[PDB]
Amino acid sequence: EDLLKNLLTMGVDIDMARKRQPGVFHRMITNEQDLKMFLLSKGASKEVIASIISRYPRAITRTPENLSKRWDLWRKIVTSDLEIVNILEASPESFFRSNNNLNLENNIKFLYSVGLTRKCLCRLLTNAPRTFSNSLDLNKQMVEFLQAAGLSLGHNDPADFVRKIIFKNPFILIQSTKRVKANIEFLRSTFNLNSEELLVLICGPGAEILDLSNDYARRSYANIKEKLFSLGCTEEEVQKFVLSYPDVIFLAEKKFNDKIDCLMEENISISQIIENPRVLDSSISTLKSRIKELVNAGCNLSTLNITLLSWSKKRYEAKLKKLS
DNA sequence: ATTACCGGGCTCTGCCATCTTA
DNA sequence: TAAGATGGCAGAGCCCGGTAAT
Repeated sequence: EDLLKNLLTMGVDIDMARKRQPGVFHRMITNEQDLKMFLLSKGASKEVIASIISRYPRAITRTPENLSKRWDLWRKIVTSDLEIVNILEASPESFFRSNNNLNLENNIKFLYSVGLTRKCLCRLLTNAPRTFSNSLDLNKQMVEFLQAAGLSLGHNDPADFVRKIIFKNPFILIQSTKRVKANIEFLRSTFNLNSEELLVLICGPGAEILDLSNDYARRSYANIKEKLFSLGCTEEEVQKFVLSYPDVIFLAEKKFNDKIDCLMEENISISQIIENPRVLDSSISTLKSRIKELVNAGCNLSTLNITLLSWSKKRYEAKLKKLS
């Protein structure tokens, strides 16, 4: 009865909430008052609280003890109340979609038992909070899968391959083993690729390739291949290009294409680009903005060393002064 | 004095489908 | 037998500067 009214004064988007979890609006008891007071107690703003509830209404069904207990468990990982408030604003659901504080505590123990430092748990929690709402068994599967994958290739100690990969790729525990498997086979298939090279790639520059959704890597690579082929790059040149800079796989087709075109329209050859792949780091705005500045001064661009297009503001802007 | 090489910083959902559970 | 709990999916970069090399 009082529910709909309280939510209103709280500032909640009631229509959106209703549509997200209608089941919660058919409960005869709810704790929206306790929740609001609880989150206020911990620093949250009035609008954040409304936003949280609007996106994950079931939040209002937790008790002060559950909330406080779960919070205190998050405080075993993150050092301050404010850090947790920010994570909850950014995704409420990782905190509130489970009321199983025992599982949570077991997750924490299991992760520690994998040999992860607190700083690494903190990095997980802050950037992939949903790791902590996974069931223990779910996090176990991924770790097991990774060990198995580690030794299925040539890794001298899998236990340490796991830590390297989890530190470099903090999102790995919230991907399915299906997705990750498929991205590893994509890499092994498309490139060479001996286990030793595949390890390095996977632990290092290619680490987040493992988090790409189904077929998105294959599709993105296909586009890179087409686009470079069309410009007179051989397949070997294309592979070498992508392995030297796997981040290029993350770009959307159009973004990669527009980036290439915007450079070559200034007479930068494809060869200049693929031999200095880091120029593709800059956004299109930054590239266009810098190109204008440089042509707008003496510069050729066809013969210039284009590495500067991806330098820091400070280093770029200094070289530009000198150039005039 | 200037560029290259290379790794690190920041990275934090919101939905639906399919079970459990009471 | 309806909610709650859980798994799983699409989504689609940019920037900085330490330190080696020249």
